[PDB]
Amino acid sequence: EIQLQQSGPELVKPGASVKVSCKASGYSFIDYNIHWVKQSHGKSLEWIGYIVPYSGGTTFNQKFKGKATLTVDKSSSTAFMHLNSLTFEDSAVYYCANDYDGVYWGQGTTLTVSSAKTTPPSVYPLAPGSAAQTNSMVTLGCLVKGYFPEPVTVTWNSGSLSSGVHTFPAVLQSDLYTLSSSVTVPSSTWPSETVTCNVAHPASSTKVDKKIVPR
Amino acid sequence: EIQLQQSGPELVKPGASVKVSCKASGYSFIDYNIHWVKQSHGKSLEWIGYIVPYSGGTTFNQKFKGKATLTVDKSSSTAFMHLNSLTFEDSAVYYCANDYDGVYWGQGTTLTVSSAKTTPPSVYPLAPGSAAQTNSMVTLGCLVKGYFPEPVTVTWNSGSLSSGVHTFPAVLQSDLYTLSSSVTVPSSTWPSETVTCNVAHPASSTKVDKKIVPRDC
Amino acid sequence: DVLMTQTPLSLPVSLGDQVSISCRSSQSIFHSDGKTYLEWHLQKPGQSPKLLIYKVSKRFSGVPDRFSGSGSGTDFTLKISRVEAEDLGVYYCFQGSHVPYTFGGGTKLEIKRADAAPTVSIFPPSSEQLTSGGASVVCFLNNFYPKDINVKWKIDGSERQNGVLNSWTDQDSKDSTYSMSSTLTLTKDEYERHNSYTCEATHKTSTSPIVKSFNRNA
Amino acid sequence: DVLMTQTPLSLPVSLGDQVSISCRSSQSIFHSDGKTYLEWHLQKPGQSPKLLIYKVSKRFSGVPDRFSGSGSGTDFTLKISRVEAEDLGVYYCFQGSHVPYTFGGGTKLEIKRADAAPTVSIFPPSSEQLTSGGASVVCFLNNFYPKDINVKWKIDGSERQNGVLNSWTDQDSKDSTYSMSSTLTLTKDEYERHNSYTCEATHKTSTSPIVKSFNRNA
Ligand SMILES: Nc1ccc(CNC2=[NH+]CCCC2)cc1
Ligand SMILES: Nc1ccc(CNC2=[NH+]CCCC2)cc1
Repeated sequence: EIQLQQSGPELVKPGASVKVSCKASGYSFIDYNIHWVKQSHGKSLEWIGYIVPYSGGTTFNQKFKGKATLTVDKSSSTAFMHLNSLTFEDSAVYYCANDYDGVYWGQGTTLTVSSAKTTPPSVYPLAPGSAAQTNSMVTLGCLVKGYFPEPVTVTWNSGSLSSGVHTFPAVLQSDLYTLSSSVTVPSSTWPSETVTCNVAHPASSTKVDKKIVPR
Repeated sequence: EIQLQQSGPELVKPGASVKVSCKASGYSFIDYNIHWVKQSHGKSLEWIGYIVPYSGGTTFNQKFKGKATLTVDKSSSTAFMHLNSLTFEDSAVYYCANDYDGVYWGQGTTLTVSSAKTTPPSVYPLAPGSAAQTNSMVTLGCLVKGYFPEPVTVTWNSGSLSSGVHTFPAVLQSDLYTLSSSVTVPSSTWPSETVTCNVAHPASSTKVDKKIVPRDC
Repeated sequence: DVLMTQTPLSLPVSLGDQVSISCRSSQSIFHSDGKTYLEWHLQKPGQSPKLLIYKVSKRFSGVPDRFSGSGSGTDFTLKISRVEAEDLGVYYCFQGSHVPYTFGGGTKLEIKRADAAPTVSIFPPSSEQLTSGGASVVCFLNNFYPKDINVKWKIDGSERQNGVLNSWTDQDSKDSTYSMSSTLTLTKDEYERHNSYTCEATHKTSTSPIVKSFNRNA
Repeated sequence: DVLMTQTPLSLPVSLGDQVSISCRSSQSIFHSDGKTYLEWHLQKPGQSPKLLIYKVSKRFSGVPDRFSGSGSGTDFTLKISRVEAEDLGVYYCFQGSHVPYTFGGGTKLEIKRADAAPTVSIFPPSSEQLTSGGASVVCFLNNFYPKDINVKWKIDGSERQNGVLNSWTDQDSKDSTYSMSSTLTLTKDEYERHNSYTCEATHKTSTSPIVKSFNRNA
């Protein structure tokens, strides 16, 4: 089978440089072109350019001339993309792709450019306040604020509560991330039984539990 | 803070119409409903209906269809209730209220419907039949009959006699008001010392003094 | 129309007592939202009502914890665990689940005090009123407790109900008693046709009726 | 540069129905070798794109026959004979005829279903957060359809647009609805300077605004 395996996620400071790898297997690497693509905000796709492995010749999108440098290591069947003088606008997901019998895509590499330091999240339980309806269902929440970098894993009752859960994508605010999660349960369950939001943040070796307590 | 301020008291003639206002402040007016309530004789509460500010849609108590018209002025965050083709039965206290995180009430607007003209009261002294049992404590009174409109002020000995006084709420009889006031004093003070009820009726600029003298009559 | 019934009509309490008021609907008050829109309001004399509890058991913003509400289907209860001076007034329940929305008749909380016998005084018409062609006979029943009292007027031994107007004071702020005035209005001629006028009251404080009377020709 | 324009931007579809997506180029994408380099890719959330069709009508290895491509010059069309659950995602057209190679803006396919009003919940700041000098007010607007919705924050009746952070989830796989979270972040001081907090939503499912509020004291 044909596979294009890219290097893992990168976190780099502004002004530095980074190298993204694209290892090819399953076909004659040296004979087909390798293209690079940028996807910003999980929407817009932009073609950066391509390299002809045998000659080292490259063709670029003028917009990326200077920003990206393309090379290849013939011996190991790997293509590389160097991004230089990094700015915040360079944060995105980058993909390599080839032009073999159609097009095969790499799995992508997430690049995050920031000056922020690893910061554990503050976890706040969200219980209904002054009147939130004495009826049928009750919605509880958990606010995970001010962490860096992504990702965080949020579970309810250590994963026991899966139905009725909505965990929202994190948003960037003041250079740090913030996300929320809601869980809806029968009001015969809470506050009679304990409901806890569990938050894990691997980067800071953080594991926090916060019971949702009334009032 | 959240407030609903209503317009002032009204005295109107039967057959006319009146507009009661209810100004809201402290929250986004367009987001909550405005209800209207009637309270007759300071006892029974009746729901009239409500209006949805945004759409102008209304839901009424069938009993008040035609009688009340509800509107709203979005720009000034004010709700209005128009009472039409007034009759004596429309005399009451009207309240506006909203459904914001529970219920907030306006202070109320008193409406009085009458075709009566300003009439000063006739003041009559009430003395016990010659003498009521004789000695200890004696009760005297003052009858203030046939006046309009409210109110009247009744004092005893220019306010000197304040203890032992009972002034009863006015009652409507023949479209005019009638009220009574009693004062209790030691039997050793009356009839030896004078006791006078002072009655004032602002509306007619009437001021009368009536000294209470023995013998029923 | 869903009728709301409140019991009792009046409840004498002592400051510090724990009371429970009842409110019942002639039909179930469950609304489509799956909820029960039942409210409890408190109204003090000369003031607009104030919300205490809504949605059967939710306390309104700023309402002290001494107020508690419960119930279901057609039976609801408002509980005050420790009556304070600010709690005296008329309590009204309200249903907002079925149009037209309706209120209960009200439950009045009053101060309980020792029994007090009424001081009854009767007054024949003044000479001044007779000159105008009118004749009002007045009876004052002052400073009594409890409030329950029955007053009858008798002219020449016969009970007279027409032409009688009564007015009551609210519970006194100083001694917690009640007072009442009963007025019998007649014309000069009609007053001149009879001789015996009686104001008779029945109250808890006396085993027999309390009577005050006078004869015209005296 | 050759601009690629896709229409529609989003397309509510029903499983089993036939759908067609359009892609137009600002100029001809015919290449001097006699071939037209137009491709269609499909990208599911969290995954890399996958090629469906290349050279206008050639199906990539493994792609089901329900996918067909046609067109020439500047107008191209992708057709799915009988849409299946696994076909949902964002479709992108791409031209590889003229440098720089360009992509269209994408067309998102979602499941069509009946309208659903959002279930709104509002939450005052947690006690723990306040002790750090921060106050986040959170509003959840859950399980609604369609996705178009406008959320406004009103403090003491005044609209507040600064400090608001919104986040949306993708279409739910179970009920095909959307959910949104709106957070209003203030300083502890700012929060204490106001009493009324309202999360207001405008949605197709209700004539009047859908709201949830709370007061800072209760
Ligand atoms: N379903 C519903 C009905 C009425 C209300 C407001 N309650 C009121 N309390 C008493 C009169 C003023 C309005 C809210 C929701
Ligand atoms: N003339 C030509 C241009 C591009 C390609 C490859 N197509 C790609 N699809 C999208 C981005 C990755 C490269 C093949 C031939």
